[PDB]
Amino acid sequence: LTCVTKNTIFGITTENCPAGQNLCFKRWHYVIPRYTEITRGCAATCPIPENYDSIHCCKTDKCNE
Amino acid sequence: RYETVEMVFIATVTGSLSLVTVVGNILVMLSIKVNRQLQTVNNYFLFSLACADLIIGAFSMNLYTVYIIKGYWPLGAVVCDLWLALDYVVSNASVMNLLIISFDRYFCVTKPLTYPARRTTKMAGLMIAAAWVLSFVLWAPAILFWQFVVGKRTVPDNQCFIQFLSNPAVTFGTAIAAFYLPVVIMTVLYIHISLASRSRVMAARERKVTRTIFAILLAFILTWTPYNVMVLVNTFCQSCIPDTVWSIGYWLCYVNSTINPACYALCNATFKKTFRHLLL
Repeated sequence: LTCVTKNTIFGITTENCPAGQNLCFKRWHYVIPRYTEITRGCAATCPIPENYDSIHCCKTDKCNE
Repeated sequence: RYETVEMVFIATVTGSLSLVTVVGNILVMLSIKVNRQLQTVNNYFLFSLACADLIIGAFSMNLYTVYIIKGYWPLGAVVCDLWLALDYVVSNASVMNLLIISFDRYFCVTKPLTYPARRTTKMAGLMIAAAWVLSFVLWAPAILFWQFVVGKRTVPDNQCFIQFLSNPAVTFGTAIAAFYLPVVIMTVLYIHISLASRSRVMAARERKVTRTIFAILLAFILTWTPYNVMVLVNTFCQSCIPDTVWSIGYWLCYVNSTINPACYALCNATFKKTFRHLLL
């Protein structure tokens, strides 16, 4: 399925990772009062206990805009 | 030995830096208001910059330390938004203050009759207030209101980041403008001032003032360069830069505020001789 792999000043980049890592985890990790590093990727585990890094699951065609 | 000693080290050094910044700013401005032998607009600009410097130093470093001591915002939010807006607005206000100091110096040097007697003291205070209110109305209401514009405080009750910095485009634009536009303006104005002064050439005091302005500009650019360099690097790839290096970079982003009160006495001879008297 399709998920936005990342965000950039130019625009979004939707991707379709194969049947491996069939899950879209989206993470926010807050490093500075003025910097929050962001990931949106494919993985194979939904629960994902967090080390203060807010994460959520997605398995749709547009979920991490 | 493993982590507690490092935490004590960091907390103590940050507290010492905050205290030395506070005492330096208060002593230099008390000297300004007590000596009363100086009534130039540049000294009023220096006073305003020192006030902004103490605010930045004390409040920003204290709250950034209590944020970095654990990894979240221990306070029950609310104070987070106010402190964040205050820090960002006073940083921008200091940038605009240095901008208008550069404008004033370029105007004075480039024209011997650029209404030099029009300044007096009211114009300096008017310019300082104008820069402060401009920075305020430009940044603070946006900080307080765009979160509600989105609809709700998406920032959790334990985190203390900025809403629009989630968008990389906003980060890139604000960084490039609010750093390099003042930086390039300083560069071109410094070149113009140098050439005008060379063509034109009391001289000792004028050179002292020029060296003081140059030292302030150099300290500001040297301290704030790494932050913007890494911000640009984050526009090259995704997660090009680690996290602890980001922490240290934004930490020495306040080394400008640390340096300025000391550099005042380091470069200005009258400040140097007043420093010894006012330490006692």
